[PDB]
Amino acid sequence: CRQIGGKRGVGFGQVAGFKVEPVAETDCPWSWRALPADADPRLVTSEHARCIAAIRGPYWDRTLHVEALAPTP
RNA sequence: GUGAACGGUGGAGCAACACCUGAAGGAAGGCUUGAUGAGCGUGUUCCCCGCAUACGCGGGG
Repeated sequence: CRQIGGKRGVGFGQVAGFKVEPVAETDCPWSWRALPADADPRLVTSEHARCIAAIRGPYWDRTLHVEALAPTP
């Protein structure tokens, strides 16, 4: 990976570096994420709200958007 | 398939016009380039100082 974010053709968001480290099971919430509407209520927090959003793959593909429980950036 | 992928902040524009740094102000008042140094006396063994180490050398009044 060289760049992150959008508009990478104009040189934006060039990644200086990254580190990948293990963390405890209860310490990391991976659920801050576009989740389906029938998701587990343990996984759903107060930040997650219903929207027309992709939960997978090409997140820009409006034909693949579903009724999702997603948080807000 | 990083809600991505695609996308020029561009084109034009006088800092410039006018405007006297200088009007006035004493380098003055005293002062031998001539002085100084360049010529006129003593008539024979006697005190001190060093090198030596006394055989004598050097100096000194």
